[PDB]
Amino acid sequence: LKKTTGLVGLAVCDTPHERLTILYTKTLDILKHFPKHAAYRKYTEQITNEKLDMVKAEPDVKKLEALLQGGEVEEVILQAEKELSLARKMLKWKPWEPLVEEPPANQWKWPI
Amino acid sequence: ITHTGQVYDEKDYRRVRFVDRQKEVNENFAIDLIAQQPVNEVEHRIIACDGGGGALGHPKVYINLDKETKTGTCGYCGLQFKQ
Amino acid sequence: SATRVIQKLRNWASGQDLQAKLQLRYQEIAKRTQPPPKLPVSNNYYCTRDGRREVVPPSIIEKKAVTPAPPMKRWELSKDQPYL
Amino acid sequence: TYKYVNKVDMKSATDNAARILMWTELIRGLGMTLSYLFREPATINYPFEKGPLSPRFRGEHALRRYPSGEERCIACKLCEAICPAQAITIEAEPRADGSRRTTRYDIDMTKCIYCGFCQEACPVDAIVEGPNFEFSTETHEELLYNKEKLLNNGDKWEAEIAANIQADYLYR
Amino acid sequence: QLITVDEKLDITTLTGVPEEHIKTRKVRIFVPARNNMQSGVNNTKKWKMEFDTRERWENPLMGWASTADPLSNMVLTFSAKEDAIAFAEKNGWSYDVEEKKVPKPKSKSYGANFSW
Amino acid sequence: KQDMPPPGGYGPIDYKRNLPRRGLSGYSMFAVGIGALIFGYW
Amino acid sequence: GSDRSRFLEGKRAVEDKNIGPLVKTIMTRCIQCTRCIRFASEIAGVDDLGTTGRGNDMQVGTYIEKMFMSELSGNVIDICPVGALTSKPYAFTARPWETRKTESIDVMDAVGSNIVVSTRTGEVMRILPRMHEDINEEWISDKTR
Amino acid sequence: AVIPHGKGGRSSVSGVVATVFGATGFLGRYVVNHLGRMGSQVIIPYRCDVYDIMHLRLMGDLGQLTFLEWDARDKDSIRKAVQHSNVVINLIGREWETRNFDFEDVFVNIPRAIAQASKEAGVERFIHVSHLNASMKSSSKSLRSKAVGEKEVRSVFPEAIIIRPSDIFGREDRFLNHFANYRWFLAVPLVSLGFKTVKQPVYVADVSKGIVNATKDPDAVGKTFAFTGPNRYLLFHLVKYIFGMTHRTFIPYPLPLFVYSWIGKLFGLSPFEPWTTKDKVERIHISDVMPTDLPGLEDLGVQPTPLELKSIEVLRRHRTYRWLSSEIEETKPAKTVNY
Amino acid sequence: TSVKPIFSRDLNEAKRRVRELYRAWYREVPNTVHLMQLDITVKQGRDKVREMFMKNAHVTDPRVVDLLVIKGKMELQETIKVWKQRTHVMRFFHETETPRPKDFLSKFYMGHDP
Amino acid sequence: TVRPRSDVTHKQLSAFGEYVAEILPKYVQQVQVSCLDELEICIHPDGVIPTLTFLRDHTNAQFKSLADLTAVDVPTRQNRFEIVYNLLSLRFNSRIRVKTYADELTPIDSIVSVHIAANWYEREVWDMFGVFFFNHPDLRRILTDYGFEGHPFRKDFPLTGYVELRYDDEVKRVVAEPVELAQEFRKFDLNSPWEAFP
Amino acid sequence: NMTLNFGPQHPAAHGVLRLVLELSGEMVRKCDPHIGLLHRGTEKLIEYKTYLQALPYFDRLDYVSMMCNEQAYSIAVEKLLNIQPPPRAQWIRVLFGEITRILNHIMAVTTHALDIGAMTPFFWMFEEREKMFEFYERVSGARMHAAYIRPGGVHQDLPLGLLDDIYEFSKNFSLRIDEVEEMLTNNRIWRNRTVDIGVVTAEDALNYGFSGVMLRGSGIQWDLRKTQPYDVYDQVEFDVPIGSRGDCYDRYLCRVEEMRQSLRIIEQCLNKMPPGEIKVDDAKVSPPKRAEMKTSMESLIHHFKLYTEGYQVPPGATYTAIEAPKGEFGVYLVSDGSSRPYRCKIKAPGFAHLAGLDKMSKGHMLADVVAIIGTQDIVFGEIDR
Ligand SMILES: CCCCCCCCCCCCCCCCCC(=O)OC[C@H](COP(=O)(O)OCCN)OC(=O)CCCCCCCCCCCCCCCCC
Ligand SMILES: NC(=O)C1=CN([C@@H]2O[C@H](COP(=O)(O)OP(=O)(O)OC[C@H]3O[C@@H](n4cnc5c(N)ncnc54)[C@H](OP(=O)(O)O)[C@@H]3O)[C@@H](O)[C@H]2O)C=CC1
Ligand SMILES: COC1=C(OC)C(=O)C(CC=C(C)C)=C(C)C1=O
Ligand code: SF4
Ligand code: SF4
Ligand code: SF4
Ligand SMILES: [Zn+2]
Repeated sequence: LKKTTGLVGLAVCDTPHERLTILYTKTLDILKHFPKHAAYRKYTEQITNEKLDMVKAEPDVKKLEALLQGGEVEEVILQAEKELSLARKMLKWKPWEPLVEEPPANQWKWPI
Repeated sequence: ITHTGQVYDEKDYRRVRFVDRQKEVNENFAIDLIAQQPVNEVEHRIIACDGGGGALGHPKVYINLDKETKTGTCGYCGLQFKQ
Repeated sequence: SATRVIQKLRNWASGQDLQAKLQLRYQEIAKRTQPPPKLPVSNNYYCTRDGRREVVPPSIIEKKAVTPAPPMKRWELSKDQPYL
Repeated sequence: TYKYVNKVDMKSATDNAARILMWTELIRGLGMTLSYLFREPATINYPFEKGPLSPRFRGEHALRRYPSGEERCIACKLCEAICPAQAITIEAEPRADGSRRTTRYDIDMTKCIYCGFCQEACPVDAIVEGPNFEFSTETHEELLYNKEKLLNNGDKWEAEIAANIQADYLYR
Repeated sequence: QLITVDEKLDITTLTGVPEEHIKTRKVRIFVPARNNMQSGVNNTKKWKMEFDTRERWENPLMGWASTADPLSNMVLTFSAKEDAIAFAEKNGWSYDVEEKKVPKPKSKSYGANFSW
Repeated sequence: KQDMPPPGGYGPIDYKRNLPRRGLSGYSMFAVGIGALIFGYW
Repeated sequence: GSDRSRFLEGKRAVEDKNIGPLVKTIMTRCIQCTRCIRFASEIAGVDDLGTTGRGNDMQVGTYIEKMFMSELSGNVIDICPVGALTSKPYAFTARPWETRKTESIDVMDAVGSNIVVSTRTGEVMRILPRMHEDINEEWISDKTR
Repeated sequence: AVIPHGKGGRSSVSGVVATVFGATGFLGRYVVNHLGRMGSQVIIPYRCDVYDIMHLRLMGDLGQLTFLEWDARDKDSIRKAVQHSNVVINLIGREWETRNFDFEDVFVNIPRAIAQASKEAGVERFIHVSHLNASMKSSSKSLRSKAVGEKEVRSVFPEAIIIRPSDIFGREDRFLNHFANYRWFLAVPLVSLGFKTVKQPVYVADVSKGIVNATKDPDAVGKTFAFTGPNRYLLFHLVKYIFGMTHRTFIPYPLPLFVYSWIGKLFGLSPFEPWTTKDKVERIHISDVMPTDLPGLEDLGVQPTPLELKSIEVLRRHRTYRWLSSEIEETKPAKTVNY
Repeated sequence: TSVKPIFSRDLNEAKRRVRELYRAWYREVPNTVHLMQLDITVKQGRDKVREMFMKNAHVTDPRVVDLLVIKGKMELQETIKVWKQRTHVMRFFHETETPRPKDFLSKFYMGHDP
Repeated sequence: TVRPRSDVTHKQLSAFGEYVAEILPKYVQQVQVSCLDELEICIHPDGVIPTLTFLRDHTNAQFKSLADLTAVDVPTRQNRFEIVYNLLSLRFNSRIRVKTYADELTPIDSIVSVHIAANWYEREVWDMFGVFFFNHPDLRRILTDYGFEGHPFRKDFPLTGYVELRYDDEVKRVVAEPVELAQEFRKFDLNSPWEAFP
Repeated sequence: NMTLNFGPQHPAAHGVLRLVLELSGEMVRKCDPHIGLLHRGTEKLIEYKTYLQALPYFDRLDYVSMMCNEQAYSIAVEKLLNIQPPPRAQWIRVLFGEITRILNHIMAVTTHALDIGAMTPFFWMFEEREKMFEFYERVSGARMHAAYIRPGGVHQDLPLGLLDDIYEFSKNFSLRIDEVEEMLTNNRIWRNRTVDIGVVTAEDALNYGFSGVMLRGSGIQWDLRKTQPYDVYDQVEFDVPIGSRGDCYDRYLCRVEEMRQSLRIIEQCLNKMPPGEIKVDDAKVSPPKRAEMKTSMESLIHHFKLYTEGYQVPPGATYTAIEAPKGEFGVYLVSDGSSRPYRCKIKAPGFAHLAGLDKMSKGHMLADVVAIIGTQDIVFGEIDR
């Protein structure tokens, strides 16, 4: 339908509902290998779920967009695909671990 | 010689500067122009001196012309006031 | 001030009314020496009106995910001129 | 609010080829420049009709003098402590009247920025920044003004300065 | 990773300071003293590292003060003796630490001047 | 007193484009050309 | 203090007197803080200074014009927070932001009093005391200033 | 203020004011650069047009260099130039004799007058520059004249320094160049094929550093000097060294000085500037000098710079493109002489 | 004490880089003289290179030698390319600057500064 | 004379600061919403690429643009330089500051991978302060002279440098020269000694 | 390939670009712009100067936009002090900010053309710019680097005749825009030189930190005057002119529209400017009035201290961005309690844009690069700082 998503690069994607379901569903999985209680898994699975929840609750694109509160769906996708890449990247950097090293003393006192 | 001296000694090599040239020196010395002014007689013990102006003159200070022995001189205008 | 023919030359060639919008200031200009102006100036304790001292040192700080702020409302095409 | 800026029947197709082949659209520009040789040039006769200025115009510095004839500068050092280009050196003494005046004053006019932070800080209206702007020089030394190229300078434009001070004092 | 080194961090070869301004120059870590002319003690609380005073001469043409000491207007401000000695050693300058001089407590009483 | 908008507003300025569409049409344009160009042949 | 003024009335003025060739008392500046009177009486034992008159008319000075001649005299300058009485030689040669301040020692006398030499553009403009609890505790001699 | 009060460099001062008269040409632009970098005032008397004195304005600092117009015909121009100086330097000298001035004037009469006023004004030093191997009856109109003057200078203002430099090489020279220029006209028509005549050449900076050191050296008073330079080279070899370094073909076809004298005459006739002339021709071929006993650059403090080193800078222009990029080690090696 | 390595772990390891730069510079000096029409001789320049690589020859903190190489390499890049003109490169030779004397009597005799 | 401010923001952003601190506990050392209503997440230097990637590519925090990368130099602190990255979210109309600490000899990673805007800013931080960025394509002087020695914005570098330039006729080139200034820069000790009541 | 950098000294290098280029025959293989040719050290010098005596550093960062650069600093110093400018001052800053956007765009559109080869548009508009300078000269005193938008307000009130004269200029300026409009918008020659040259895709523009008309030209919706409003822009109505093809022409068309939209904002500011004073009335931040300092002691003390020492802004740090005509201009001012700043990182819309030149000008010939620099509106003062 939509002739052109405003942004220059993002090109109109037919089957928005489909592309999304796949990207969102893949993500809901990559999060699985994350430690049980890792904020990322706990929060990103809270978001991806709500969007997959609407991606399948509403079949009109323009409508869908308002719900996902993103830009053109061609964007909601661009983002869904990047979170997946962060999710893969996060599972390696293991951000959930305890702090690497506390700041040296007085490394954050501005009126010095 | 400027109102503040500055006259170069004959030997001073710092005199070449003015050769084929001259010396910018103001002929109107304020040491004398202010002396060529009438002591402002007043009735009151103390007097003001806005610098002959409001916002176009100097900050306003009150001078104590209390002793005829001395004519108060506003530190800004150098105007002597004769009680 | 130009011969009407010459100026109709510039109106016809330009395609636009040109006596109206002059790039030269004849009487359009405000004259100088505007009359002098008079610019506009209790419980006025500075301790109540302290912008400088009002600021304080930076604050250092099941659950639901929170965005930095509510998503930006998308703008809408201009009513007067949607496309130019 | 956002606005898009850049977003066939034979009638249209011929019209397009009548504006590409028998160029008709570069002609709407040639008539556009023909519309200007017949207008009055804006050029002012420069040396004889100098352009317009304002009483606020900041140019060559000058040291005003009290009408009486007493220099207004009382060597506060409230005008090099603000001069951002670090241009002013005003070494002073008691002048042997007991009064307080400069023995030294200076601007290096090759460092000054004509910002007027010296005319608005002076609590006495001594240093001003006059409406000169024809004081170019063939040498570097003629721009390092001393107290006597600023005081007789101010002994020159005082008829022309005071009108502009009196004209803008209220707004300041 | 975590290689071990056994020396001060001599960054003198990374600073870029001409040798003669890193060799013959003595920093003087000190907590500035109060301006007797005022009684504010807010300018005597942080340790400063100022450099030696070299030639301040006169420009022959205008009589201004001229100088060739690039590190003349330099007054680095630290927050403790420890952090100033560290910086000077870090940059290869010689230091002359001066201990702080806080006024000792002097007991003051209003009535005392009424005794006889 | 203080420079302030003339009471009742300054007035309306126009800002939108006015590049004025105009011109002969194509069919007409060409027909003068060829008509000037057959006459050049006769 | 306050951003503005509400004193729309007339100011007072006192009469400049001569306390010596070292102290310039432009005492219309005085905030009647009686530091001078005390120093003159508790550090220097010269009780020549004193308050005269009551009401707003109180004038802090020497009732008869007798110069304040004593060593330790110049300290009054440093101790009067107001610039009512200040130094006459260093009258108007400088202004403090410019003065570069180098901390050094007194060589005029053998007490070795600590002092700060205030230099501008390379000539010394004033020497004022810097505090050493043991040697000169905030005071310097009339000679070494 | 003869007390230097500053770190060496511009904006310092070494406290020696100076009148360097010939500071419009070749040697004086370097003297002002050293006296100048030495931060000493320099009252540069110029009879030229200001457009040609600008190149001097940056070789100094604010106020260091002062200019004023002087014409040799009239004094008071010499007088006011030397009025506030303590040092005086004489560099006046012209190869040709313009219709208005003879070797008489530019080398004797004038230096005399300058020195006259110099002593009159009280200047301590009258550094004067007469040519090396330049004595009376030296069979060249100028050199002879030059020495005559050396006396006049000594007589009027005794206790004067007199430098007698050897041929001076360096950029914008008329020594290496004259030889280099031969490329344009035929080939080097050297006399004696360039052999039998030896020349010691010294860099302009070496002479300039010497004059500056002399102005400030106490023992230099009343001392003549010869700035010979490091190596003595036969003329044929030096023209061959100019070539090869010039990277243009060399042909030292010979001819006699009587003919050559006649040849330059015509070149001298040129109204603007003789490309060469009898006097020049003579001072090139016949002129040859062996220094014997005169304090030198090293004595005054300069290590004479060999011509082997700084010859790129003055002949890298005379090469055609495609050779311009040629480096030094490539240049045809030279060789020195004793004779 | 422990310190992260910038690029090399042991001084020896790093020196490997220091030599891989010396060589580079050495093999470049000839090129520069010709390209930038400099006047100094290949030998003369190559001397300078050693001097510098030598001036820094006393630090033992690998991290510092790991850092001077980089700065060092950067200076080649510019010089290898002609990003630097003659003026820039020739500045390594203090041509105008009069070398300051060091003898005490030679300094006492001039300038109040040490 | 007291800023018109919205408390909604302080809270909303504070809440995001806790969100980021929970999502990345390993690298964030301190998070604080200043009273200017702006947010600052202070991260260990090792967290430079992780923390910025999470912000560039997270649905609940998209911070697509790098406003700037700069390094304050507090000489006292052991780790003097304090690299600061200011980022903007076009989607949520909010901005964040991630600041980490780097010493003279300890390099921090380069975010050119995360944002290509940083390719130039990181070169300027190296030229100005001397911080080195690991695996950074083409790090080299952006602003200083080709032969400049020393990092200029360091607090320990003299305002006016050590070298100046002039044209020397004798050598016909623009030669450097130890700095001699005709009027030293009067350094004004303007700083009151009576502190303000907080 | 062939390394022929654009000219450091060039008739069209915008002053000081070197832009070493690799010439693969006619086309340019790669560009490596060598900026630094105008790095005066602005950020170093500010640390040694008090907050008032540093304002001037700012009007000299992007000399085409004078008063908007200042408006950033002024907003940054105000936020650190927690003081806000008086209502009239805020309208005056928006009035002067829009006059600067018209003058920056007249600078950018007309100079782009002379680089392309169109010479007359520059002359017609530059006379219209001298009229606008006169407005700066008749309010500040200078035609440039006015130093008028100071912390707390403007330095002085508008002269008694300025708003009438701004109406007369704005009344007739619109014809001058489309006169340039007819000259360049439809010409075969301009569209071919500008259309489809330096296309930048939307995500790439955000990633490269373009943040300006370069961001909006590609269709991204962001102005910073409607997203994060400053001053009183929240009370003025305008339409952002976003783009669709993110190319030179669409970017040109956007710049011509913003000039038109700015006339709409200038129209509102003249119609609705409030009676009031132009600078905050706290004398501890904005100097006291000339009459007050000469009659009341508290004002003399406040004038003496403010001019000699300074505001002494409370310790903190802020990044404040305003939509400068080029793009987002931001100052990261770190402040100790002292009167003089500690750091002032000037984010220059332009450091990011010039970085994009190599990506944007790929597969393009030597002539296209001249258009690519022209469409970034880069002035090297902001980039070099
Ligand atoms: C049926 C009868 C029998 C058959 C009769 C013959 C058949 C019909 C012939 C019809 C001819 C129509 C006109 C054809 C000649 C005109 C030139 C032409 O063909 O146009 C080429 C070019 C078009 O430009 P563009 O839009 O880029 O098109 C290419 C797109 N890839 O145009 C250009 O862009 C050139 C622009 C160059 C700059 C021009 C600047 C303006 C010049 C104004 C000149 C004014 C004076 C002209 C007259 C001079 C007389 C001496
Ligand atoms: N290789 C050499 O050049 C050698 C030179 N010398 C001696 O050193 C001195 C300097 O040599 P150099 O500088 O090359 O000579 P120049 O030909 O360069 O002339 C020297 C200066 O004298 C000025 N001058 C010439 N004629 C007159 C005149 N009639 N009146 C006033 N001024 C005049 C010239 O300026 P203007 O343009 O105004 O005439 C010129 O700047 C010479 O006197 C020469 O005898 C000695 C040995 C070798
Ligand atoms: C915008 O950048 C540019 C300048 O700076 C404002 C110029 O001065 C110039 C040169 C100015 C003229 C009038 C040729 C050019 C070409 C330029 O592109
Ligand atoms: S000029 Fe005005 S400000 Fe500068 S010193 Fe003289 S009086 Fe004080
Ligand atoms: S104008 Fe600005 S710069 Fe020029 S002197 Fe007055 S203050 Fe210093
Ligand atoms: S100390 Fe200064 S102020 Fe206090 S009373 Fe004595 S004089 Fe007046
Ligand atoms: Zn008065």
